[PDB]
Amino acid sequence: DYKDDDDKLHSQANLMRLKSDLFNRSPMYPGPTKDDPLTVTLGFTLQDIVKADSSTNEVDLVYYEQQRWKLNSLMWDPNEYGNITDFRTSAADIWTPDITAYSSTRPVQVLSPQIAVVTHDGSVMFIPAQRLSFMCDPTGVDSEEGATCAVKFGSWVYSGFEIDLKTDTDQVDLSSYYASSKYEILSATQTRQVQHYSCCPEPYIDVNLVVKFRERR
Amino acid sequence: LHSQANLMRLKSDLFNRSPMYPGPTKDDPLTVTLGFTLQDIVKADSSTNEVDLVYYEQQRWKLNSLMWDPNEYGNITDFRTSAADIWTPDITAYSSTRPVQVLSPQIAVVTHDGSVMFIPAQRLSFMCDPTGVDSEEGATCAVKFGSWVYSGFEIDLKTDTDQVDLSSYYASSKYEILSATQTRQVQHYSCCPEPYIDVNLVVKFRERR
Amino acid sequence: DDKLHSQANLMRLKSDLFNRSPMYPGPTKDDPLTVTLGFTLQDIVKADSSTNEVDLVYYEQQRWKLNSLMWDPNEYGNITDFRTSAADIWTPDITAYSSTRPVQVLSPQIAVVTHDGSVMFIPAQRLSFMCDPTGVDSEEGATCAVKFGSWVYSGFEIDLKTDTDQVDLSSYYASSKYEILSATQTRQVQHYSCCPEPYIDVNLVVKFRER
Amino acid sequence: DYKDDDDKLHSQANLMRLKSDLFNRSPMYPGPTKDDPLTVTLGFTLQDIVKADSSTNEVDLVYYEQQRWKLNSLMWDPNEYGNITDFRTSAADIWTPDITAYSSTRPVQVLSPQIAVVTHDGSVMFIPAQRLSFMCDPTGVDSEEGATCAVKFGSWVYSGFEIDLKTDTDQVDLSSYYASSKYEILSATQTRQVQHYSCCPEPYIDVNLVVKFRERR
Amino acid sequence: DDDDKLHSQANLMRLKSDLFNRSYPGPTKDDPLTVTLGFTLQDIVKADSSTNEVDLVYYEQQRWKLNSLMWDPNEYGNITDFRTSAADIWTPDITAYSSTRPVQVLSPQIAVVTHDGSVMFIPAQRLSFMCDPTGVDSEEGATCAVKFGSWVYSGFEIDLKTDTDQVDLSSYYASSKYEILSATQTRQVQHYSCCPEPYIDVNLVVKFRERR
Ligand SMILES: CC1=NCCC[C@]12CCCCC21OCCO1
Ligand SMILES: CC1=NCCC[C@]12CCCCC21OCCO1
Ligand SMILES: CC1=NCCC[C@]12CCCCC21OCCO1
Ligand SMILES: CC1=NCCC[C@]12CCCCC21OCCO1
Ligand SMILES: CC1=NCCC[C@]12CCCCC21OCCO1
Repeated sequence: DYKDDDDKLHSQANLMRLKSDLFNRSPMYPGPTKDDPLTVTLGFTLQDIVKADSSTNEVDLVYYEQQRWKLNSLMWDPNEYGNITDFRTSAADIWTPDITAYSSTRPVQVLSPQIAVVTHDGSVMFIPAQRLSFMCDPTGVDSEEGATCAVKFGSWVYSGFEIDLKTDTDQVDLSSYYASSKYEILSATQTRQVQHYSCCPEPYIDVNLVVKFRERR
Repeated sequence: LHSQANLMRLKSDLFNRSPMYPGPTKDDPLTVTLGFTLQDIVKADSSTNEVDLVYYEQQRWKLNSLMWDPNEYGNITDFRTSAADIWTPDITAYSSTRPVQVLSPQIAVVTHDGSVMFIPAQRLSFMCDPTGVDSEEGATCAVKFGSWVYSGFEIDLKTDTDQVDLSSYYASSKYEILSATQTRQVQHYSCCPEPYIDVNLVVKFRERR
Repeated sequence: DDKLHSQANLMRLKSDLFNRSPMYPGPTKDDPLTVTLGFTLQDIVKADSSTNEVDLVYYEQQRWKLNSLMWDPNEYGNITDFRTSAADIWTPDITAYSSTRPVQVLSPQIAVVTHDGSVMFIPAQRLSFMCDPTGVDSEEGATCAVKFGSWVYSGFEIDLKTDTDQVDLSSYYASSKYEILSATQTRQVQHYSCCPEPYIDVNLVVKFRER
Repeated sequence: DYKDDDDKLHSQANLMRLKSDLFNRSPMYPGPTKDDPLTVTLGFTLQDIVKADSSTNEVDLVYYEQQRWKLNSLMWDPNEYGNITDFRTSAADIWTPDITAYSSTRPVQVLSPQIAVVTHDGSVMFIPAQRLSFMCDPTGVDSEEGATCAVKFGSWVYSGFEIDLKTDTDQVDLSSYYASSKYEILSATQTRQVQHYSCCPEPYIDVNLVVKFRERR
Repeated sequence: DDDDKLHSQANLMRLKSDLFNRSYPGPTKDDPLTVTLGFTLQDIVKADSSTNEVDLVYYEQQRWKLNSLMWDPNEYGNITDFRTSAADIWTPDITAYSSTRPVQVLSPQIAVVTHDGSVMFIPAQRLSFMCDPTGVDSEEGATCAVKFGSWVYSGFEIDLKTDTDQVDLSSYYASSKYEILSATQTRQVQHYSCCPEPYIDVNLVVKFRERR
């Protein structure tokens, strides 16, 4: 009837009003600073090792990367907006961290829509699915001990004074690993590292993804 | 000329004169009907366990904000529009290995009751072991489709049939289809209280001899 | 004077047509449109018998005619036509029905508009499509076919036509790996069980063999 | 010097003013007409034959194409703009000619920034570097006389009544040709042609690039 | 605590607005610019002797300085630098002179601006370029070279320099198929027949062989 449709129009109007208040009526978040640093939580879900090229020492992974962070500027009171407690939004409408693989050999291919979820406490969750080619020698992959490769993920432009990274666990989520992959996973870890480079006095933070794998027999 | 003016006026009223639809919510949910028409298994790569399908995916949904009265617009009952002018659902394959390649123009049909129909043709690479494809029983592969970001409380999926449409399947494909089904599934994940919905596409196929 | 005036007249004409008139929203059942299609086949680049895909290079002449693009040349310094970005105008959504890869566009997206309202648009394309090349290494060669038509409009909104059923082969690459034995382009009226309206396509049929 | 700093500020202000006068304050050039035709000068500099594929009869060239033309609407008096005699601008800010290879088999890949130089007399110079795949039978490439291939370049949509082409020379510039290419160049010419096609009563102009090449020994 | 954070954000938003929304057409003969280049070579991924193309992965440090990007930190809560989209600022059109494919960009297009007006931009890239790998399976290895410079500006508008002639090899992939015997980056001044003005490039010269 009318009243059901009216409720739906009101819920839409509340959401449109909330997004307008947050985005159109506030300068966009200029990113973290030394005085206002930000912690980004990263977690990997490895779906498949698609290919290991021993002629070029490149390996191709398919995974999704959970990214979470929290901004005061994205907070609201649900009671002021019809009890809206979260919403979906284009990743282009918000600031997102510039988390980059440090040893890719090809631009990352994006396999999922660029949409994030924002919650009323200001927390953002963004889960890009990706295919990554990275530097990896697959020697030993046809052996019982398998091959080991590693790739670091972190901000390309922010030091540890502006962006800290963490993981919720050092165990990579392997529960959705493709059971009929050409490669089986012996272990996969994701470990926060504090790095010093000779160029720079400031510390840099990365998450090191280490995968040990071999040919499935 | 009046029919053109009426259509231009209708599109202007819907699009230019209404704040853009922010997507479905718990309070304003949406059902998307999905159906597959499989045209070709182009390639089955046993060196990487990837298979490439060509298909078109019929997507239908309905928005109150896209409704109009035909009598107010010269008895226009529907129109074609760029898919960029409207909200579209983020239906995603859960086990692709490459970005989907779009093979058809990004245009939808909107009807006066607010229903939208959008039929993207696609080439998809997905995770699939083709072992057995050179046998009578063939190989079986599966891939799930659903929203990447919305739970079942915002977007429900359904199919009109569990039979994949094979009436357009390429007769000289390298592979013949033994069966193809499309089935709604309700899943829970430990992170989350809400249900998640997918459609599971299951294809059994073998080398054409 | 004259060259400055011809420029000024053209700028004025384009402004009058584009900036000062609501844009054509496409055809409808009440206001249907004829689109003429013709193919010029330049090259069969590749025939892959491991996947049954063939790659063609061709250009597709598309013609249609709109009242809203008409003008009187006498009101615009005897300008009888002009070139314009295909993004400035409506263009038909003509699609191959059995491609296996996105079409690669090889020419600039520019159309010619004439004072009688006729539009001509000639996109050059590389297309991979479903094709079994069995027989290509024989005297009789192989035969493949691909249908082209609107993706979203029925025969009640867009009627598709050809000026001839002969594909233009006068630009076919003489040192191609493949020679063309015949190439035809034929209008077809199709009924599908989903739908009461007729659908129109042009069926491109190419018979070819190794040179 | 403070005067030196002031001059620099003024030169910047003058250039911004000039670009604003030309671009923001004038209807954009709608292209040539039968009454107001345009001559484009083309020259090719061939850098490399990268690949000659005899399984598909496609050859891949890397070259840059100098394009020059002149518009009355891009003229200014240097004395009105602090003696600015030219400027660099994004090729997206100006009209550029639709010069197209007639027998490419793949979209051209652009290897250089899309920036042109405009001079006060209204002349424009634009030098896109490109990788082109085109139709070419490389039979004979492993012989003393080598293989010969040809590709025509011209407007896709304008006849010779609206766009004329010319070359300053019929010799392709070979002074940048890669000395350790897989292929050596025996000759490379660029020749203006006036062509009649049965479709069309107006004549069409192209520049025919003819390259004779063989495997380097 | 929260107020300080809001103020630091407001100061940065204000600084970016002052610099960008409330004010560079590129260098000119009257207002020339020096760009410093340095290369960090990460991997020789592939050396194709059938086409004489080699593929490198590296990052290229670019540095330059503009008066129009200067500010006083004391007027903006002691902000001494900030990160910004490379689309918000002018960037130099530094181009490889002998690429055979469009460069693939491997890093986000974000730069760091410092209060003295200096900009640092470090694009990571995969480049295919013209290179004969003959001798790569020998002790002396192969040598290839590629020049980088502006595509549209002469030495009257853009000068280049390097901070060192040694390419940074400290990030070179230890299990690459190729080992680096040497890698240098050298400024060159060129005169061409077409043109009276000088042209500047940085010549990257790499000697490499199969890891054995
Ligand atoms: C994090 C980062 N981004 C920009 C360039 C590469 C890198 C990481 C590798 C070493 C140098 C580096 O530069 C500055 C600090 O660290
Ligand atoms: C749709 C989706 N979104 C982001 C994470 C991955 C995935 C898809 C694979 C299974 C878990 C999942 O999450 C919740 C629902 O389904
Ligand atoms: C033109 C078209 N539209 C979108 C779906 C696919 C197709 C073409 C293949 C057969 C069915 C079809 O649908 C209805 C009419 O024709
Ligand atoms: C330049 C051009 N434009 C569009 C189609 C192809 C071509 C070139 C090959 C012959 C015909 C042609 O058309 C008109 C005259 O020239
Ligand atoms: C820098 C540059 N720009 C565009 C064309 C190619 C090149 C570089 C190779 C020699 C000629 C050249 O032009 C002028 C001087 O330098």
